Amino acid sequence: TITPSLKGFFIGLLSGAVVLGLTFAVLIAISQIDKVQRS
Amino acid sequence: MEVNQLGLIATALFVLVPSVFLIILYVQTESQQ
Amino acid sequence: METITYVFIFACIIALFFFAIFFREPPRIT
Amino acid sequence: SYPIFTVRWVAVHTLAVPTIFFLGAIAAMQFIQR
Amino acid sequence: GTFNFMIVFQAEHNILMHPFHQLGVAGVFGGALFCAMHGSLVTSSLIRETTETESA
Amino acid sequence: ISTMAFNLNGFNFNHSVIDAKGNVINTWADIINRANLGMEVMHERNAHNFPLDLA
Amino acid sequence: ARRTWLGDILRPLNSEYGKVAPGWGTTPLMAVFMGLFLVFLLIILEIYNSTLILDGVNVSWKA
Amino acid sequence: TTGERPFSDIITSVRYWVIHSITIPALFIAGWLFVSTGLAYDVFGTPRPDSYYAQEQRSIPLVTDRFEAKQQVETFLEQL
Amino acid sequence: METLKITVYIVVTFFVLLFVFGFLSGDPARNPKRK
Amino acid sequence: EGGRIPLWIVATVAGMGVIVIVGLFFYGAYAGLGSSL
Amino acid sequence: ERGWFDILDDWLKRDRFVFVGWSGILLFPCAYLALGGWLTGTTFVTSWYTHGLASSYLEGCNFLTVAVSTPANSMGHSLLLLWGPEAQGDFTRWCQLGGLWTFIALHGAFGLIGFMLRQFEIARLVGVRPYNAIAFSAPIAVFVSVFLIYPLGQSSWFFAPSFGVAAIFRFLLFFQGFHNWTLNPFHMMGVAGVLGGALLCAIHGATVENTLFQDGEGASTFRAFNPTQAEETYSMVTANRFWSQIFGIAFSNKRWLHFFMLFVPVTGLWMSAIGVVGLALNLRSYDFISQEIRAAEDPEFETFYTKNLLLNEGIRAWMAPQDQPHENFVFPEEVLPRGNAL
Amino acid sequence: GLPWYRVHTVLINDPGRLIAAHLMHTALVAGWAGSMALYELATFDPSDPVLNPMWRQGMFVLPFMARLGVTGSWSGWSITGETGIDPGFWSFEGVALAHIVLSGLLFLAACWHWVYWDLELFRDPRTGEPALDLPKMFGIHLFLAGLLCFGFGAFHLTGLFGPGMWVSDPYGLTGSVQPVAPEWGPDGFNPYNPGGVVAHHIAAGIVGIIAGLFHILVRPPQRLYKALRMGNIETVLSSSIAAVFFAAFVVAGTMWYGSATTPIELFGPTRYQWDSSYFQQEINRRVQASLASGATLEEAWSAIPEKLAFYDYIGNNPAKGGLFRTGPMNKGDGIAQAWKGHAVFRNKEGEELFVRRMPAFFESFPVILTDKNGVVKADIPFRRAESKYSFEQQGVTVSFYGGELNGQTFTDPPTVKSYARKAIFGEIFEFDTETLNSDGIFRTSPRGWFTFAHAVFALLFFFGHIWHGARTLFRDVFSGIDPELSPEQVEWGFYQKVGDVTTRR
Amino acid sequence: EPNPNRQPVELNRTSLYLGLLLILVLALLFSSYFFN
Amino acid sequence: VSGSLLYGNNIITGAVVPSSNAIGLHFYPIWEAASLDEWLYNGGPYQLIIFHFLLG
Ligand code: CLA
Ligand code: CLA
Ligand code: CLA
Ligand code: CLA
Ligand SMILES: C=Cc1c(C)c2cc3nc(c4c5[nH]c(cc6nc(cc1[nH]2)C(C)=C6CC)c(C)c5C(=O)[C@@H]4C(=O)OC)[C@@H](CCC(=O)OC/C=C(\C)CCC[C@H](C)CCC[C@H](C)CCCC(C)C)[C@@H]3C
Ligand SMILES: CCCCCCCCCCCCCCCC(=O)OC[C@H](COP(=O)(O)OC[C@@H](O)CO)OC(=O)CCCCCCCCCCCCCCC
Ligand SMILES: CC1=C(/C=C/C(C)=C/C=C/C(C)=C/C=C/C=C(C)/C=C/C=C(C)/C=C/C2=C(C)CCCC2(C)C)C(C)(C)CCC1
Ligand SMILES: CC1=C(/C=C/C(C)=C/C=C/C(C)=C/C=C/C=C(C)/C=C/C=C(C)/C=C/C2=C(C)CCCC2(C)C)C(C)(C)CCC1
Ligand SMILES: CCCCCCCCCCCCO[C@@H]1O[C@H](CO)[C@@H](O[C@H]2O[C@H](CO)[C@@H](O)[C@H](O)[C@H]2O)[C@H](O)[C@H]1O
Ligand code: OEX
Ligand SMILES: [Cl-]
Ligand SMILES: [Mg+2]
Repeated sequence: TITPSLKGFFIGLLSGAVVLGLTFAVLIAISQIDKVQRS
Repeated sequence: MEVNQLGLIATALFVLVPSVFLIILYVQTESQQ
Repeated sequence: METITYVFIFACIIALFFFAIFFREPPRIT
Repeated sequence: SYPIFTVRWVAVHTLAVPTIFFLGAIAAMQFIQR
Repeated sequence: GTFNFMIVFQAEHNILMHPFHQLGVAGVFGGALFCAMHGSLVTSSLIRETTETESA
Repeated sequence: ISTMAFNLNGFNFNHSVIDAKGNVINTWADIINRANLGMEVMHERNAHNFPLDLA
Repeated sequence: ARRTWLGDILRPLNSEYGKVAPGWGTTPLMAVFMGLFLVFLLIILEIYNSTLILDGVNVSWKA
Repeated sequence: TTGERPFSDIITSVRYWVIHSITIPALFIAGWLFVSTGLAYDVFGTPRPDSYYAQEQRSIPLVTDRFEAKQQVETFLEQL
Repeated sequence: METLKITVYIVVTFFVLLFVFGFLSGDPARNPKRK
Repeated sequence: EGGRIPLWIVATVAGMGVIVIVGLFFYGAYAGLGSSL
Repeated sequence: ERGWFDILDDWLKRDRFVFVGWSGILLFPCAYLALGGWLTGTTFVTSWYTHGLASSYLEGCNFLTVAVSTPANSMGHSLLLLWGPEAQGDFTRWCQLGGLWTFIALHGAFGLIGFMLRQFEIARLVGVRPYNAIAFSAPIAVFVSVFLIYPLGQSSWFFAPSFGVAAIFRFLLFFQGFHNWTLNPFHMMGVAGVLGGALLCAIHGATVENTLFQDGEGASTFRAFNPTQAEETYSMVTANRFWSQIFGIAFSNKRWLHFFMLFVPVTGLWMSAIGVVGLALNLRSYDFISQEIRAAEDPEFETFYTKNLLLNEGIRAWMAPQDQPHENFVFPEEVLPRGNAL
Repeated sequence: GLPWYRVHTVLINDPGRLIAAHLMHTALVAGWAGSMALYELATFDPSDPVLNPMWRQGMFVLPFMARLGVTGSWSGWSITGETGIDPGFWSFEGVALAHIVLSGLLFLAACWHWVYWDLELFRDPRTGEPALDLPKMFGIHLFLAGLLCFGFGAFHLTGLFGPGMWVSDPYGLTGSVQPVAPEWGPDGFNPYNPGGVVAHHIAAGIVGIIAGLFHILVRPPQRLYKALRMGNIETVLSSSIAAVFFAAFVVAGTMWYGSATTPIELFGPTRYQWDSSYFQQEINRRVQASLASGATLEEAWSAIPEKLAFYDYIGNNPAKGGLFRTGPMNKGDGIAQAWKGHAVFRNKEGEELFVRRMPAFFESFPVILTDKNGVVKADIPFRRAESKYSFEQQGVTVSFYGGELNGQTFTDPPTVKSYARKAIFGEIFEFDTETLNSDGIFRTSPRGWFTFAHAVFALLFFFGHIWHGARTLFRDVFSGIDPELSPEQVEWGFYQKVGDVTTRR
Repeated sequence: EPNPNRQPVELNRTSLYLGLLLILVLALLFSSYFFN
Repeated sequence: VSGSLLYGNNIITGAVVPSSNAIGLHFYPIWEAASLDEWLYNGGPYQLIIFHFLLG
């Protein structure tokens, strides 16, 4: 079965993936839009 | 005072082993050209 | 034995002070 | 042409904003009586 | 004896809760910290003047 | 050390926090106090005859 | 340098010093195994810690 | 320098003070009300001066059970 | 004890007089620049 | 924009702010909760 | 077209007021949460349910007495995650159970990792040797030995230091009474490294300031230095003569000097961490057996060592009931150790 | 010349002499193991696994031999208390001799590799410079490690071709080496389940075989090669040190908390078992079941094994020791001879009273006796003038059930007080304090010493990791920074991206 | 013969004095614990 | 209180012990004592040491 703590484990795991996924999506986006000039 | 019987040998080797190591290295540095 | 040992180490340190001061490697400006 | 949104601006506000809120909360606490 | 003096002093004066002792701790913890910081920063930036088989 | 020599001492927040009835609510300052008490009552264990250690 | 029977036999195993696959090669796949290993370590930690408690898994000398 | 506007330019400008003479007081007052309305107590579960003890107990509501500590607190709170 | 006392009083007086007279002997002038 | 509000005034006013709020906290050490009374 | 990784690298490593870097992704959130968790707990959160103490400005504590306190002993070494089996997602209960303790300790640990990665990252970009990162291993060894290893050896997180000024003082005095930590030679080496470091800091700053070359007309001498100048701003030769004549020895090599300044306080902190690993296990320098044998057989034999043990015995008996509330100690007045009168 | 702290750097470019130094180190470590086992065998008393087991006697390597199936001596005894056993070659003594012989062969091999250092095998065929292909070496070694790991799990631990491993009941009373089957369900990840250890080695072994083949056949990406400096042997030192500190921490933790690989009959009980009164609870269970089925108190206490009672004693708790209190636990409290029996205290009214036990934190502890509801009823006062609860005032007595003192009752207040002082430590034993000139002061067990040394070494290996990592990544500036380092690269304003000259303003 | 990886080793006078001071001082510190 | 090595101390426990509380702040040079034996009993060495040290 899925104990309440295994369900909690999945929730922590999803939450962490979201925080990381969002952090990297945003920084990637910002980096694409806001580029360094090599002139 | 009922001290530990190995305290003397332990202290003596603790001083002598590294000290002699350093002395060896120092003297052979002085004897270089 | 213990007292002799503690005094012996101390005496060695005082001797080391004398050599480190008066038989130092002289600072050389050149 | 000085920008306003910068990493520095964000850094300043992540600290300054809560700080002022907290200072107001702690000012209030000085009037609490048992 | 020094530890004895320290423990009695805490009993009789609450030295840990005295701001001047607290300044003292900031002084020695901070002196140690800046000691390591300065040593490390100057050491970080030594000009290359020696080969790999010699002390810098 | 030179001003505690004349017994101006560290902060004393012993029993500073009190509830609505007047029960004492301990803080970490009260726990320091308990430790200090242990040092106090034990030090120089045959030297005090009267109840306050005034020096 | 000295040749030997066993050195001649092993020679090919110490012959590709410096050899690399182009660019990022298998990096992404390595990342997936790293991610999986991280989750594995988190699981076995959380079990020992009693933060993740599983049916039939009694973390005690009594199992 | 690194391209951001100097702080000294910013905080001596009228625009900065027009914005911040609103945002600074507003945040202060909001923090004040967080305490004055009693909401701080309930978000964080901090006892009010009248809720450390029931009227006749002198026993602290110490948590003693890892996995139903949540319920022990619940029960300690119902018993005030 | 009375002899120990006198001896130490004389010793101390001697070094103190060296210190006082020594510092009175043109001390500002004993530096490497302006004198 | 600019340098309209001189830095010395900003400094003096903000410094006085800090003194007032810290002074208030010292007041509270002697009244209400934490006062020992 | 360059790759996304390289584009992100550019942006992470832009020269800005606050450098970010790849290290910034770990550092900033963990540091901000550790610091914000401490400010939140000390301002608003109690320790009534874990310790039976008030611990926040809200309850009436001051800056000296506030803390984020450790969890109750019955929590053991639970990670105490918000979504874990103790709090089960309830923020309010989590706070009451000491969840902010583990929150601050674990985010603080990851943040220290991120800070030292920052030290390596910046050193590499600017082109310097990473000695500052290496020196920072000392603060790490201290944080890890004291906040993590020590409680992991003990019954629970309860006996870790709580994050507060008075709480830490309590941690000092506990260590004296229970562990006799002043007697421990790994602590003693720590003290020598910290006081020796502070000595070096003071003596080196003072020496340079008092052997400066006159490089300006100002009576205030700070202006007479330019960062890009090639020449030493103070006289090593004169400093060396001074100390040789005053103290008997002196530095003559400036590289050795500055290395030694790293070595002394870093080595001292590392020694202190090793002692606390021992204390995790109650593996103390508590006693000298020979002293105890003599003192037990000879009731006229007294030393400062035997005196301090009487103090420790007082600390343990008088503090334990309130400091260890899970033990339910009741020590009748008649059993308490006391000297005469007091 | 080289400073003292860099002498071994002469090996960085000399694979053959590196191998020789490695062989010398291996010979030393294997010679230590042999020497250590022989010393232990020369001092170990095998006559009493119940009250004088290995972990009371300061034995450190003996438990490791036992854990994997070496339990007998050529002189006829086994660690479980058997007589007349034939262990074959692989007795404790055979294991020590094997390690000595190995040490010698490894020393000889070191000599050959030191003298014949300049083997063509260590030269890059293209440049004739010394060169090791570290990526492929990694795959070869990982493949080998996987094979051994798999075989250890599949053959040794299962008993299929090997002896198994030590296992016991939950109270550490009937431990023995047994074949153990792998656990393939989620309980395999329970540190206390031995079948997990078997499954670990089978599965992780197969994984190592696969990754090993991977690492033999697929070259590293240029990107990883450059970033981790895979041409620099010092990178391998750095990552290897990291792995080793990780592993040192894990073995410290499982030693301190207990697991299927740190059994109590080999390393002693844990501190947590005292904390949770683990043994006391089982003792009291067995006594109440005895009582419920008809037994007298004497009979019920007399049915408790001495071994179980001995675990319920603080002198076997590993958190009671001292850093300079050296030697076996027997040097402190003595060599345990026998259980005195279970002490029941009663006041004049005949109510049962319970001595408050010493927690591990306390070097000394007062004597306080409570009734079954925790109310104080008697104590040993410090100040006498206002004493209310003394043993004399409350008429305290002590009666013993089980053990040597079974059926006896003591009423003389000094005697009852002496037994109450022992009761703070749990169950009461008789000790021989003469044979070793025991001093009366508690020492830790091999569980505590192991744990200490591994936690310290793990922490110190963190510094090693940082140091060598730093040396790897900053090799170009090891002797100092570029003398003509551009002021623009370190000043602000000039480059848009820190440390990239192509981003100039 | 001739291994080209050989290097001379050194320890200057000052280093000798520093090392001897370290050793002696550690011994003076630790000896009390060894005698116990 | 025993302070010296020959009277049962080690380096960690040893000390030169402060002068007697019966003396208080009174000046107790060697020549105030009836004998060296008395001087030692009452902690005379502490005062000689600390006064010469602070001056030096
Ligand atoms: C770099 C940033 C960083 C780091 C290193 C951490 C680290 C930590 N946090 Mg913090 N946190 C952060 C940022 C960070 N946090 C931010 C920005 C917030 C605000 C949103 C928080 C808010 C927060 C809270 C409120 C809490 C923590 C807690 C924790 C701890 C446990 C985290 C955990 O178990 O995740 C597990 C998750 C991962 C390890 C992510 C793994 C992703 C892998 C690589 C891929 C797997 C994805 C998977 C396939 C998804 C599908 C699942 C499916 C089966 C359902 C740990 C100390 C807890 C703690 O401190 O308790 C005391 C806690 O209660 N964090
Ligand atoms: C002369 C007296 C003296 C001196 C110099 C020392 C010196 C020391 N003591 Mg000892 N101590 C003393 C007397 C003394 N002690 C006595 C009489 C006792 C009674 C027994 C103690 C009891 C004691 C204990 C119980 C402990 C010490 C420890 C230490 C070490 C602390 C190291 C450090 O800086 O930690 C400070 C903490 C760190 C370096 C961790 C990292 C911190 C990060 C970098 C901070 C980041 C902050 C961040 C930016 C946010 C700030 C926000 C702001 C709002 C606050 C050090 C060697 C500790 C030790 O041995 O550690 C292993 C320790 O646990 N001592
Ligand atoms: C991890 C290694 C380890 C562990 C856990 C043990 C554990 C044990 N051994 Mg073994 N042993 C070891 C390695 C180990 N041994 C080695 C390498 C040898 C060969 C020397 C031995 C030889 C040995 C003998 C001969 C005996 C044992 C015995 C024991 C038991 C008692 C231990 C004791 O009293 O320690 C005491 C520990 C200390 C006093 C702590 C030492 C701390 C040092 C001095 C710190 C030095 C600090 C340094 C100078 C500072 C540098 C500072 C600088 C950087 C500035 C115990 C089961 C005893 C016995 O019971 O066996 C049956 C016994 O007779 N062992
Ligand atoms: C596998 C582990 C390992 C290996 C193979 C190395 C190898 C090396 N180290 Mg690293 N190191 C490690 C772990 C390791 N280290 C750890 C754990 C630390 C922190 C303690 C360090 C800290 C370190 C520093 C700070 C330095 C090195 C340096 C070096 C190089 C020269 C060493 C030398 O000539 O010493 C010569 C040593 C001596 C002549 C005497 C040392 C005596 C020690 C101090 C006490 C007695 C040791 C005792 C026998 C140990 C028993 C083993 C123990 C594990 C139980 C060499 C490549 C040096 C380097 O980088 O040069 C460029 C250097 O400066 N190491
Ligand atoms: C109490 C003692 C003490 C403090 C407070 C401290 C603080 C600091 N040291 C730093 C650096 C250093 N310290 C060094 C050596 C030392 N540092 C020492 C002792 C200390 N050092 C000592 C004795 C040494 C000698 C070895 C070096 C060599 C450096 C640096 O290079 C670095 C620096 O730049 O200094 C100028 C800075 C690290 C910045 C950081 O990590 O931001 C990021 C913040 C993070 C990751 C959050 C940490 C969270 C902490 C771990 C837990 C929670 C803390 C709560 C918020 C507050 C609790 C407060 C109560 C306890 C009262 C910071 C100012
Ligand atoms: C008692 C202490 C004595 C200090 C000794 C003097 C030198 C050291 C100065 C101490 C600190 C004060 C600063 C100088 C004070 C000074 O000289 O003033 C000048 C300086 C810049 O002023 P300007 O008006 O010239 O602004 C120019 C720049 O902003 C770029 O255009 O002001 C600041 O730095 C503002 C500080 C707030 C910035 C906070 C932002 C949040 C940053 C978060 C930090 C994370 C970094 C760590 C990584 C985790
Ligand atoms: C925890 C948590 C979290 C977080 C939070 C945060 C992040 C917070 C922050 C917060 C903050 C961030 C706050 C702040 C505050 C501040 C303050 C309160 C300040 C005060 C100050 C003062 C008082 C000052 C004083 C002084 C000094 C210092 C010196 C000079 C002089 C004077 C005296 C002026 C989350 C949600 C994620 C999740 C869950 C949990
Ligand atoms: C040649 C040969 C042989 C023989 C061999 C032999 C006889 C060997 C032996 C070997 C051995 C017999 C070895 C030993 C080793 C040892 C060691 C290697 C040790 C070490 C130690 C250490 C390292 C220590 C440390 C310490 C201390 C001291 C204190 C405390 C802390 C510590 C732990 C750190 C034969 C016939 C087979 C044949 C072939 C040839
Ligand atoms: C240059 C200075 C060097 C100083 C060296 C001095 C050594 C020569 C003088 C020897 C005098 C010591 O004499 C000392 O006398 C008293 C008798 O009342 C003894 O009596 C003592 O015995 C034990 C010894 O462990 C002590 O712990 C105790 O406090 C004390 O009663 C000392 O054990 C003895 O050693
Ligand atoms: O002398 Mn040394 O210590 Ca100053 O208080 Mn009173 O006196 Mn005694 O008691 Mn507490
Ligand atoms: Cl005292
Ligand atoms: Mg108030």
